[PDB]
Amino acid sequence: RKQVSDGVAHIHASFNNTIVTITDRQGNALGWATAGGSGFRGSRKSTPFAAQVAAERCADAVKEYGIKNLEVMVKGPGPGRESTIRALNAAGFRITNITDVTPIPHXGCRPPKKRRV
Amino acid sequence: AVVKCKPTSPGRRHVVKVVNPELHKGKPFAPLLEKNSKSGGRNNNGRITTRHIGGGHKQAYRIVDFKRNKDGIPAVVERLEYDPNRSANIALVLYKDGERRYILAPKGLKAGDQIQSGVDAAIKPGNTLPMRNIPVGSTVHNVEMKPGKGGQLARSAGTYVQIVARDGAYVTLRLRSGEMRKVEADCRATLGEVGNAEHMLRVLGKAGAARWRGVRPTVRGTAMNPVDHPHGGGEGRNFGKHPVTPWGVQTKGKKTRSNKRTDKFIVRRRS
Amino acid sequence: PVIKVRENEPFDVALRRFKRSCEKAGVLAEVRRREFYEKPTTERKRAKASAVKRHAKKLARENARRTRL
Amino acid sequence: EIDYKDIATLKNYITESGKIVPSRITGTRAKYQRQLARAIKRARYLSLLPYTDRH
Amino acid sequence: SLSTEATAKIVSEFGRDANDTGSTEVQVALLTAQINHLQGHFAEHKKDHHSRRGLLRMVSQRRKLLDYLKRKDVARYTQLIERLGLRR
Amino acid sequence: MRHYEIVFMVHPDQSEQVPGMIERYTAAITGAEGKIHRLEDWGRRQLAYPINKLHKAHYVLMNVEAPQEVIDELETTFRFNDAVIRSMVMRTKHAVTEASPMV
RNA sequence: GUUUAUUAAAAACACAGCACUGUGCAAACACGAAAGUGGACGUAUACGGUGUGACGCCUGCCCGGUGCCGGAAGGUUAAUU
RNA sequence: UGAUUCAUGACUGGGGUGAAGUCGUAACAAGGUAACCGUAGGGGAACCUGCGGUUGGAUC
RNA sequence: GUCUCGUAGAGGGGGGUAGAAUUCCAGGUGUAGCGGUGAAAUGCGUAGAGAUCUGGAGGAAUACCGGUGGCGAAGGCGGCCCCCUGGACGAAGACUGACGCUCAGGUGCGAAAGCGUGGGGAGCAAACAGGAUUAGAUACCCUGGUAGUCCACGCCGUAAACGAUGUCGACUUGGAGGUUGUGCCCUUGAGGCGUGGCUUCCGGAGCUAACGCGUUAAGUCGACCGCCUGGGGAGUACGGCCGCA
Ligand SMILES: [Cu+]
Ligand SMILES: [K+]
Ligand SMILES: [K+]
Ligand SMILES: [K+]
Ligand SMILES: [K+]
Ligand SMILES: [K+]
Ligand SMILES: [K+]
Ligand SMILES: [K+]
Ligand SMILES: [K+]
Ligand SMILES: [K+]
Ligand SMILES: [K+]
Ligand SMILES: [K+]
Ligand SMILES: [K+]
Ligand SMILES: [K+]
Ligand SMILES: [K+]
Ligand SMILES: [K+]
Ligand SMILES: [K+]
Ligand SMILES: [K+]
Ligand SMILES: [K+]
Ligand SMILES: [K+]
Ligand SMILES: [K+]
Ligand SMILES: [K+]
Ligand SMILES: [K+]
Ligand SMILES: [K+]
Ligand SMILES: [K+]
Ligand SMILES: [K+]
Ligand SMILES: [K+]
Ligand SMILES: [K+]
Ligand SMILES: [K+]
Ligand SMILES: [K+]
Ligand SMILES: [K+]
Ligand SMILES: [K+]
Ligand SMILES: [K+]
Ligand SMILES: [K+]
Ligand SMILES: [Mg+2]
Ligand SMILES: [Mg+2]
Ligand SMILES: [Mg+2]
Ligand SMILES: [Mg+2]
Ligand SMILES: [Mg+2]
Ligand SMILES: [Mg+2]
Ligand SMILES: [Mg+2]
Ligand SMILES: [Mg+2]
Ligand SMILES: [Mg+2]
Ligand SMILES: [Mg+2]
Ligand SMILES: [Mg+2]
Ligand SMILES: [Mg+2]
Ligand SMILES: [Mg+2]
Ligand SMILES: [Mg+2]
Ligand SMILES: [Mg+2]
Ligand SMILES: [Mg+2]
Ligand SMILES: [Mg+2]
Ligand SMILES: [Mg+2]
Ligand SMILES: [Mg+2]
Ligand SMILES: [Mg+2]
Ligand SMILES: [Mg+2]
Ligand SMILES: [Mg+2]
Ligand SMILES: [Mg+2]
Ligand SMILES: [Mg+2]
Ligand SMILES: [Mg+2]
Ligand SMILES: [Mg+2]
Ligand SMILES: [Mg+2]
Ligand SMILES: [Mg+2]
Ligand SMILES: [Mg+2]
Ligand SMILES: [Mg+2]
Ligand SMILES: [Mg+2]
Ligand SMILES: [Mg+2]
Ligand SMILES: [Mg+2]
Ligand SMILES: [Mg+2]
Ligand SMILES: [Mg+2]
Ligand SMILES: [Mg+2]
Ligand SMILES: [Mg+2]
Ligand SMILES: [Mg+2]
Ligand SMILES: [Mg+2]
Ligand SMILES: [Mg+2]
Ligand SMILES: [Mg+2]
Ligand SMILES: [Mg+2]
Repeated sequence: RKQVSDGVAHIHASFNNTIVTITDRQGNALGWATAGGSGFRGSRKSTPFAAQVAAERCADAVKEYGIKNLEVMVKGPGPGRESTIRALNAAGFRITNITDVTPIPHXGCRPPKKRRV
Repeated sequence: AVVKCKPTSPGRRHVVKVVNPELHKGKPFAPLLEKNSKSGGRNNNGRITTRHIGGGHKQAYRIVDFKRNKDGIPAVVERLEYDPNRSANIALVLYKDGERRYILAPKGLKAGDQIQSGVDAAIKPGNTLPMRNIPVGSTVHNVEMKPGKGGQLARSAGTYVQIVARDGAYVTLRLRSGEMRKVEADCRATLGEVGNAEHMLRVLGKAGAARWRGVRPTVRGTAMNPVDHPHGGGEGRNFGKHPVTPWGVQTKGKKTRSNKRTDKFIVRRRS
Repeated sequence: PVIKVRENEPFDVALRRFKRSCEKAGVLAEVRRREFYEKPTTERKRAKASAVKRHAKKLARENARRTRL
Repeated sequence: EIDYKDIATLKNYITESGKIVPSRITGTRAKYQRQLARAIKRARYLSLLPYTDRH
Repeated sequence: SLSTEATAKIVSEFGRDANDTGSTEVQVALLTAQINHLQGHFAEHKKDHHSRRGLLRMVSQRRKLLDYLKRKDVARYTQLIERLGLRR
Repeated sequence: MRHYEIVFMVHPDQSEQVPGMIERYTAAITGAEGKIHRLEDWGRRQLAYPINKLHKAHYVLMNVEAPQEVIDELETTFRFNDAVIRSMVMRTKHAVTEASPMV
């Protein structure tokens, strides 16, 4: 209920889904939306359009806080890397910063075995 | 060294000895000896209160300095010795002022080494300090639980404790059991590990070797009659019941700690 | 890739700059190659094949630059 | 000789994210590229240079 | 592993002069010094197979030089093995 | 008798103890017939990344020629000194006396 | 090695070895209205309980039932009020 | 009392040949999960799976 | 073959340390999904997951540099720092004086898996379980997951352990590169002229059944060793030796 006006949008763009979480600058979440939760399943859930719809829903969920400025942190290789940012800019927020925070081990743990399809 | 006996008799085929050619071969230091006669596991009502104890070799008690509070005066290790009373070896040490004491022997300690205790002692194996003055992450043994009470934790051969953290008046310790335990930082501890780590590799090899150590035979409850043990009975080998002690308490996982007074110091149980 | 949108900079320009910086950093290819474990023999085989292909293509280009169609 | 304390020189051979730039891009000789990599790793350890740009 | 000073001392002690670095006695003495010195290294590092290969090469080279010296001049060979404390 | 380059970083709250530590370490080196080729105090610098939640540290650089025993003792002192947050000892081919790029 | 003193000496009991499990020390546990005592002037490479029974090669599937261990959002529920 | 050699033995192990009956389709094309080597575990069967190795892999 | 000066190098053994990331634990914000696939389901989540921030524990591996790049007898070796230590190469000399080459038997080293004892265990993952697919699916796919992978010591002694090419030496047209030394010259630098070591690709003569090899030979010769003699049975049986198996 307290005004913030300075938030951070975290995009978790995986191959199967997009999770958009808007927090304040201290990392406390204010609202979230996901492509899977915005009425998309299966092959439709992992599209840029579903990610854009999720970004719009997250903006609507955080509308009460009166956020004006947004930093953006994108993590993952998923197809919803840029549609979410485009929707966030179209929703009226002022995109101040954009940063990639995809984790990269510096070697790290052994990955799962290759799939034989 | 760990030495396998040759099978010249069935009772020697499986024997494995721990042979240390550094222990003193002569007699112990007499002024630090006391007699200690045997109990057979019986209390002052004359009743057996711990089963399976009796006989075995006569043993003199060595007075061991677990407090390590003779501060500021260096001592030199004179010799290592066998102590029948414990798994660890002990070391006879001579202080500069001419006083002799027994200490638990840390791993690596040998005759001629120098040791010291107190707040200003060097961080070296065999030296004793309050844990307030020992670096976090260190390995220590013979750890006090109350300042000035004397060492009580990690005394058995090969054992040690890890100082994992230090917060305010307390340190957190990883014990050999796996428990994480808070202890006052004013409690003392000796640097290093208790020696004689090979102790657990010995193999007794025959029944008599347990009898030499004062251990009497265990009789299985399922080998008894019902009047004797909840497990007893049966025409043939029968069981059909949840395993219990001779007094009826479940004995395969049921927990028995109940100490609300000391619960506040257990950061994390061993499991 | 840290792209700070400067004043009076359009969002489309900022997005294109971010995309270019990500492509130059090559994070996507790194993630894709780290998704599953590659046996060391497989990695060596792939590196050798890429080097052989590059050299053979360069030689073929050199030969084809001196002929008429 | 490359000095791990020569931060100004070393910064020419790292990217914006802090990665070591390939010698095929910088035009550096191989023998000096190896010294550059060693110096950069030492500087990273001494915290004169960052491991990653997310610092 | 041998230092310059130790090498020069061995050369002076076993050669005709300080320039006699090539004599069989000098070579054998130098190899003996290196082998004895490495004994301590391999007492501590029992799994240093790669270095031990170089040590075994010194041993074989010394054996071949000694056999050559024995074939050529028996008296020099006897004096050298006595001085160096070698069984053969 | 080998040549070493020693860089150690002090917690900024203990910056006032830095001259004392420098004097003690140089005295320890010179006691065992050691030489100090170079000694620089870089003061407080901003760290490229946080260390123990800090963001600045007091840097000291030395170039000495000392026996291995005293070098090992110095490393032990660094390890057990709570003020020194990070140190680094390197061998150098020769003595270094010229001014570093920091100064 | 032990055993039914007095019809059973054995394939029974024990046994070194193995495993599960309890136990952070005023230990668990046991004798005891209690004070205390044994465990132990021991301290997890230690001590108790249980099963198996040198050694060699081994020890597969089932947690639905009974027990033990963990959980605590909900339902039900004692004295009390 | 041993050694060696020949014959023989309920039963049992795999092998070859013939013939094609039952069960699948492992390999040859990228053989439809690239194949193969050593090893280990599993499976009516060809085989499958893990770990390292090879190219005597198609496409790129 | 020895000595002197120097050079490059993931060569080996021991110890320490750094940052990224995964998992787990605790707490803050927050709310209905997460995860997975070709599509699903099993699984996880209102007992508050997933997401995000903070702190802690722990193991394993070292992004970028990085390269038909380097080192090593082969097997193999990759963050940084120290300690111990093996080999190679180059320039001028000085020294010894055939001290050499090869090697049955012997001995040593020898990936991964596996074995023994004691530790450790994050991630991965034989076996195993469930969900799918299918006619079936003891698989391929999914969700989990134990040995094992890690450490110390010992054993095992095998791999398409391959260049499917034994070691040593001499000789025989060329081109373009990589890497690492060193000499001389100039207008002094991505400079020019040489001379060594190792290495990649192409190709001449010659060789070869052909494919191809081609001064790093599969060309022309010498020294010594190992090995083959139609396919299957079979690298199997029996016997010996070795091994805990
Ligand atoms: Cu109730
Ligand atoms: K004892
Ligand atoms: K028994
Ligand atoms: K019974
Ligand atoms: K019975
Ligand atoms: K009976
Ligand atoms: K320190
Ligand atoms: K009898
Ligand atoms: K009996
Ligand atoms: K037990
Ligand atoms: K046996
Ligand atoms: K046996
Ligand atoms: K059950
Ligand atoms: K059950
Ligand atoms: K209740
Ligand atoms: K016969
Ligand atoms: K017969
Ligand atoms: K197949
Ligand atoms: K194939
Ligand atoms: K296989
Ligand atoms: K079947
Ligand atoms: K070296
Ligand atoms: K390391
Ligand atoms: K020979
Ligand atoms: K193990
Ligand atoms: K593990
Ligand atoms: K898995
Ligand atoms: K080792
Ligand atoms: K084997
Ligand atoms: K190959
Ligand atoms: K060259
Ligand atoms: K040159
Ligand atoms: K063997
Ligand atoms: K075994
Ligand atoms: Mg997956
Ligand atoms: Mg298919
Ligand atoms: Mg009485
Ligand atoms: Mg008992
Ligand atoms: Mg006793
Ligand atoms: Mg027993
Ligand atoms: Mg009976
Ligand atoms: Mg009863
Ligand atoms: Mg019966
Ligand atoms: Mg029954
Ligand atoms: Mg009962
Ligand atoms: Mg030499
Ligand atoms: Mg009797
Ligand atoms: Mg009778
Ligand atoms: Mg009788
Ligand atoms: Mg008591
Ligand atoms: Mg009591
Ligand atoms: Mg008592
Ligand atoms: Mg039995
Ligand atoms: Mg259940
Ligand atoms: Mg319960
Ligand atoms: Mg086949
Ligand atoms: Mg097929
Ligand atoms: Mg198929
Ligand atoms: Mg196939
Ligand atoms: Mg075979
Ligand atoms: Mg299987
Ligand atoms: Mg753990
Ligand atoms: Mg060297
Ligand atoms: Mg041979
Ligand atoms: Mg292995
Ligand atoms: Mg097994
Ligand atoms: Mg093992
Ligand atoms: Mg595990
Ligand atoms: Mg799986
Ligand atoms: Mg073979
Ligand atoms: Mg290989
Ligand atoms: Mg072959
Ligand atoms: Mg080479
Ligand atoms: Mg060619
Ligand atoms: Mg031919
Ligand atoms: Mg065979």
